[PDB]
Amino acid sequence: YSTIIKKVRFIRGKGSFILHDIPTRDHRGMEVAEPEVLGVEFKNVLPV
Amino acid sequence: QVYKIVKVPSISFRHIVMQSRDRVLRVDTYYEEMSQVGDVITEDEPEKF
Amino acid sequence: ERGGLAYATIKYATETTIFYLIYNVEFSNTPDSLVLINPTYTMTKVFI
Amino acid sequence: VDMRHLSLMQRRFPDVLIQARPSHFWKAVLNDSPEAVKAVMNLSHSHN
Repeated sequence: YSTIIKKVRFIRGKGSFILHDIPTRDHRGMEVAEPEVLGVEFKNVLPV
Repeated sequence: QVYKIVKVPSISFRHIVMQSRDRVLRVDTYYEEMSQVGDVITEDEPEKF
Repeated sequence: ERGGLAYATIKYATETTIFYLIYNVEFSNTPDSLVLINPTYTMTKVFI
Repeated sequence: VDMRHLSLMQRRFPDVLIQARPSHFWKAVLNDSPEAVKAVMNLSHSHN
C-alpha cells in the first residue's frame, strides 16, 4: 500500500503544471510553435 | 516645422568623363541618395522590412 | 553546433552592392593602385 | 493614412511582399515618428 500511494502521488504531482511564455516564431505573418514546446523528440531520424 | 526655405535647389545630375571626348556618363544623385538611406532587410522580421 | 537541428544557418539577404569602375588615368603612373596579384572572379549580378 | 497605404501595398504584391499582422505595421509606423508621441504612446500601452 505504501508503493501504491507513492505511485498515485507521483502521478498526481507529475501532471500539475501551468504554461507561461512559450517560445514562438514568426512565419508567413502567423505565429508557429518552436519544436521544443510540443512533446515530440525526433533528433535521431532527421539525419537518416 | 514641416517644410524648409532654400536659396538654391539641390543638385540632381552630374557627369563623368572617361578621358575621352566624344561621350560622357550622366548619373542621377537622387538614386544614390535613396540607396544610401536604407537598411538590411531580412524576411524573418517583417517589422524591420 | 554539431548535431543540432541543422548543419548550418543561412541569412538569405545580406549587404549587396553595385559598383561603377572608372580608373583615373594618372594612377597608371603607380600601377600598384590598380593591379591585382592573381586573377579573380566576380559573382553577383543585378538587373535594373 | 500610413497604416492604410501599408495594408494596400501589402495586398498589391503578394508574391514579393510577405504577409504581416497589424501589430507589426503599427510598430513600424510608430518607430519612425517624433518621439514625444512615441513616449506617450509607450507609457499608455504599458499601462493598458
